[PDB]
Amino acid sequence: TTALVCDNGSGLVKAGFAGDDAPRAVFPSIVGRPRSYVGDEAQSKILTLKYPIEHGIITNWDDMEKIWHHTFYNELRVAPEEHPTLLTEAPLNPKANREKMTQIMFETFNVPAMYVAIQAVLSLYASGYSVWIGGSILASLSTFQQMWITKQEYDEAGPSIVHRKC
Amino acid sequence: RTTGIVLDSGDGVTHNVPIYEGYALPHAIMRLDLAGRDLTDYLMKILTERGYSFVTTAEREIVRDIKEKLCYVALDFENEMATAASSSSLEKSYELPDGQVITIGNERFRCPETLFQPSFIGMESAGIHETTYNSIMKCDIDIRKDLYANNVMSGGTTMYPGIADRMQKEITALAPSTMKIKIIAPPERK
Amino acid sequence: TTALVCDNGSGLVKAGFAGDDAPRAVFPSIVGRPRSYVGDEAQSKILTLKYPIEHGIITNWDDMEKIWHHTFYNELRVAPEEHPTLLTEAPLNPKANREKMTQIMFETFNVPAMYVAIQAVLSLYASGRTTGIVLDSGDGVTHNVPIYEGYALPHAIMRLDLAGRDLTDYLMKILTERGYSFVTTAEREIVRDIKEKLCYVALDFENEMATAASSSSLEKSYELPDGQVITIGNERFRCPETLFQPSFIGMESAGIHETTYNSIMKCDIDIRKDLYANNVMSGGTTMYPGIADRMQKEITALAPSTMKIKIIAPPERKYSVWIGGSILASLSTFQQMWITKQEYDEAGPSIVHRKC
Amino acid sequence: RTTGIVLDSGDGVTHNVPIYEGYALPHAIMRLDLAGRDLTDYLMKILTERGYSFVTTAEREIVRDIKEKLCYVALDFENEMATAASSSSLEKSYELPDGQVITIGNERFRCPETLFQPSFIGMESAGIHETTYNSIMKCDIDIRKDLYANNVMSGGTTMYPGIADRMQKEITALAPSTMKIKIIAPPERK
Amino acid sequence: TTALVCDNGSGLVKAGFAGDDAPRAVFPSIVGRPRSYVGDEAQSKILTLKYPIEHGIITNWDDMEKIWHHTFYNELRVAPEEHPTLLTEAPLNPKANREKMTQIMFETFNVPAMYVAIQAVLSLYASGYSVWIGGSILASLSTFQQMWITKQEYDEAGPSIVHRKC
Amino acid sequence: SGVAVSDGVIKVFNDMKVRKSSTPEEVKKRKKAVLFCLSEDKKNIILEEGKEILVGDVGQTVDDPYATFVKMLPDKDCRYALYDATYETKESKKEDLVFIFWAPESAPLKSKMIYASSKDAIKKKLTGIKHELQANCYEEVKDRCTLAEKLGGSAVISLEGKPL
Ligand SMILES: Nc1ncnc2c1ncn2[C@@H]1O[C@H](COP(=O)(O)OP(=O)(O)O)[C@@H](O)[C@H]1O
Ligand SMILES: Nc1ncnc2c1ncn2[C@@H]1O[C@H](COP(=O)(O)OP(=O)(O)O)[C@@H](O)[C@H]1O
Ligand SMILES: Nc1ncnc2c1ncn2[C@@H]1O[C@H](COP(=O)(O)OP(=O)(O)O)[C@@H](O)[C@H]1O
Ligand SMILES: [Mg+2]
Ligand SMILES: [Mg+2]
Ligand SMILES: [Mg+2]
Repeated sequence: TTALVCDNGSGLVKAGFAGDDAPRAVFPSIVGRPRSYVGDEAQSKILTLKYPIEHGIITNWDDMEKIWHHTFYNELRVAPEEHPTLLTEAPLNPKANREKMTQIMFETFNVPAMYVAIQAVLSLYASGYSVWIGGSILASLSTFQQMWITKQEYDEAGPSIVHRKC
Repeated sequence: RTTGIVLDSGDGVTHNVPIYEGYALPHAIMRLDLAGRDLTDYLMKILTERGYSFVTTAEREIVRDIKEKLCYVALDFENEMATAASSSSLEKSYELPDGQVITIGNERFRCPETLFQPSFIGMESAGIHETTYNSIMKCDIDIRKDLYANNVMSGGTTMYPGIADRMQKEITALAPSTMKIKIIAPPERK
Repeated sequence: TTALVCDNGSGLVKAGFAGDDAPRAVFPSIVGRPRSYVGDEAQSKILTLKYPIEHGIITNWDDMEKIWHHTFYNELRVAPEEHPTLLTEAPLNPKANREKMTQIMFETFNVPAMYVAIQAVLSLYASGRTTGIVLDSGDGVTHNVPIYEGYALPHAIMRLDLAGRDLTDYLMKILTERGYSFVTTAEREIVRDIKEKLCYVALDFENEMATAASSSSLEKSYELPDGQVITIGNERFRCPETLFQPSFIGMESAGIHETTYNSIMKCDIDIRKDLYANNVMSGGTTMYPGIADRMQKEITALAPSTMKIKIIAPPERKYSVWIGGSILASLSTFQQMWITKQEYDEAGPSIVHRKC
Repeated sequence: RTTGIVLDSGDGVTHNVPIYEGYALPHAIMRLDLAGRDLTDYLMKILTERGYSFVTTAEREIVRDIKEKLCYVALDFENEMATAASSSSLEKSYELPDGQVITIGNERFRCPETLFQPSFIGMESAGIHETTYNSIMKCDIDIRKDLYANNVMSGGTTMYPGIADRMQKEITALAPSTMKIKIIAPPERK
Repeated sequence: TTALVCDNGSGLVKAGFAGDDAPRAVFPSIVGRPRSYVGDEAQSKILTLKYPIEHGIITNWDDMEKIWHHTFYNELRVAPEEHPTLLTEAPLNPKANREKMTQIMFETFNVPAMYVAIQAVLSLYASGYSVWIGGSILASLSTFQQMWITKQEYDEAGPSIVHRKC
Repeated sequence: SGVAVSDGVIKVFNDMKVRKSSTPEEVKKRKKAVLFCLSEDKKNIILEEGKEILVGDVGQTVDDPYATFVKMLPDKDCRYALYDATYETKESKKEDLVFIFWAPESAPLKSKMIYASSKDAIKKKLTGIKHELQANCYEEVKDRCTLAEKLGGSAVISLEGKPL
């Protein structure tokens, strides 16, 4: 029933359910190999920290999906197969990044539905963590509940439905 | 609202995109690689001049919290330096986790000045007060009247005390006089 | 079946069986030679005393084989090739020594299975803790080993040459001031017994000396083995005071109360809080009554006032390093973690680095 | 000359500043607290494993002279360790002022390795071979061709036999293949 | 006529005249109170050594001016009132350090002229003890002889002439 | 080390860490705080069904989830713990789980060494956990401020639905 909103930012990952004021999960988005560890365990611990996201584009994909699996299982203790997820991104973004986002969300986690919004538009929604506030206030809207890209819509369209929909 | 340029500056990237009454302008999207991480690095580099060396990543988080709860942006750089130069009326102490105390002076407003003068960390990019004006000047000539009075700020980097006033002053210094400048500073813009 | 635990102490080799409450064989580590009687035999006999484990590191390997042979045959009274023997090593031990130890154990005694553990982590686990700086003040050296979740930081391990041996030497020196001339090795054991039975750390040395110079109730009476009754006055607190004021012996190194602070300040800044409140003391030298209070006072004087210092001292800290190894070797699920001789034959002496 | 990055490493600090044809780059000035004093401390810490305890400051000078006239940097760490492990062909004796002699083995090239692997004394900083490359990569993209072929070394710590060859090899390992690396090793760089 | 070049480093103090190849005065920069002694007498002798200079900044000033007086009188056997002195420092240095340097050199010793250069720039000069070599080859240059800050220039300017000049 | 973990404890941890869409009648029997123990042979980490806390009862029979949890730990033996905290920060409202390592001094050494040397065998299998709380004395774990000090330090203004 509830929807997940995941602001996969360049420095922090604000992840939480919909309809609440504050994001419950906040941690730096870095992975550390022993010279893996994600988030606060990496901050506490002999590692070589590195950011998978550059200026908005996701440079490395294995650690990105690792961070997603972490924030889904070891941080929120929920499965992606039940609640729809909401992802954010910056405008003037390479289409390959959004395509890989959609492919990872629909193939590895098999979400029922998802959507790729814009960080600034959501931060404006919050005006009536601002991006996460706007995503959470957006996910509760009734009119928006119809424009989620679903797996049944995704099958025939492939990973190119996101450009025509969002 | 739906009209106004957005000044989004987080920890790794600062970008601005002007958005009109539903149609955004992708050709005026500016991106600046100067954000809170660069400010933390500059604060670490300028704090060694006081006798406090922060080299390791773990320590750097202490400098991050110091910048989060002790740094502010000045209305203007010159007069605040003159006040920094004369007296300790500006200095304030901080409680370190190890037990020691530090006394920071001009570093309270010098490292946040990098947002407006990128020549401190070496970047050649125009400060956050000039990129917005250049993007609006790259926008359409009829939407500038509506974009000047709507500068929506967001992100944790825009939480310094006094950044809204300096952004205002700089923009009305750059924008024409007849135009009115407004800087929407929401209390939940983090 | 039963596992042996031979603690390679600098001045006392602790040996016994896994599961017991205390080691069975405790004898000084000396290899007498005339101008080869090892261990307890050297004290009874004209010989030049030698210590192969003088400073926590085995510098004389030739006598270590005799030490271990004696410990196995004439002390533990059991065959080494039929019982697994667990060994402990001092911190900051080189890899060459760690390899030579297991190579000797596997090639000379042919013991079927062995294991090498660190004294610091064992003493820390024996106090119900996994993160905290341990004070290993033995007979030859005094180590300050800060440990984080069971992983000691080798860069912050401070080593101090001040230990119970220098305390016994200073007691021998200050007892002659009254008229008691203990110069020979036989009287050295009596001086050590006096230090163990009548010495104590004072809460305030300067204030305690003021009362000792006037009051007469502090003077104790010791009974010599020959029946003589000698009285000791202000030497009860002056002997262990060297651990905090090494100017008594002459070394410029700071006392055990300041080396701990210097080692804590060398670790990470975010883990210093869990090290000030988890100071654990071990070794036979820390058995003086009233040393924990003096350590806490000195650290609180040194450490910042905001953070609190908690000094815990277990009553069994003398043999805690051996009790830890005995309990670790007496585990019903530890029989598969030993280093059997087959793995040694496959991997050479370098197997101890991968396994441990 | 006026062009080239400088690898200055004395007794207390090692710092690198790239300098072009008269205009230096202050935003790429790297500073490393690893220098000869730290190497002497590491040598004192690793010499106790051979049976020689140096605790006092006065003695420490003997270790300093031993490091000055008996220590060298290996071309590579692994093969030199393999040669150290096998045979004493590497060991050499020293004449102490008190009259005794010592036999040092792998310590001749282990303590100078700290310049390239700071994890020995516990520092998290990248070795002297990586800080230079990171500073040049932080510099401008047109001056990198001139900074790669000009790595001026100075200070007494850069006087180890073979440090120039290892610096070269490491930099051409880090730098692209088409670029040529030169390590100016003057005989009066002390 | 000749000029003094004093590389007041963190570990060593290389002091010598101008126009020569090697610095005549080399000793560790530490003072030792009995548990004062400066340099080699401290190295030979029961003291508690400590460095007045941290990572480049001068922590304690009394012992620093003591070391300066030592290297001027008990090591070189010359007066500062006759020959101009040349001091060195690291870039990105607090202005208070340079101000105190200038004040100590002009008030306690009363030098006719001085200058505060950069250690790396001088070490590059030596390329055609490298910092001292560059300082000594720099002090003999005829073009540089005009930009020394003099006492007559220092009077009205105060201790702030060094920032605008150097 | 030695002692390993069983399948039941791993299943309970995977059940508690990752929650899914559940019915309102079943959601009240979720596991809030469960302890871990040793069997007769001391070879597996097993949870005891006797001492436990449900999510349903919290706020009803159990007025205070943490207050009723301190007395649940035996003071004469070493125990593990897994507390699901709901604390309020100035910045936001978070909901994380805490690993409490209970090890009193009154327990025998045989129960302290086994639980201290096998801590890496259980903590490594609990993936994604961050807040580690090592408590030896009873007074330090009984206090309410220590949980907010370990979780977020001075930033935690409210703990478990009530201010500090
Ligand atoms: N109160 C504050 N004052 C000044 N700076 C702050 C404050 N709080 C957070 N910051 C800065 O903002 C950054 C967080 O940026 P954030 O908005 O989380 O970016 P993103 O939305 O991309 O995750 C931190 O690195 C910190 O330096
Ligand atoms: N009860 C005691 N009081 C004072 N000193 C003691 C006591 N018990 C032992 N010692 C001292 O401890 C020393 C033995 O320490 P040891 O157990 O060998 O340390 P380690 O095991 O670290 O080598 C002896 O020299 C003795 O003087
Ligand atoms: N021949 C040598 N080989 C190796 N190291 C040396 C040699 N000579 C001196 N050193 C090291 O260089 C250091 C001197 O550094 P130095 O160049 O004097 O620094 P500074 O210029 O800051 O005074 C000494 O501490 C010593 O350890
Ligand atoms: Mg952001
Ligand atoms: Mg011991
Ligand atoms: Mg130098």
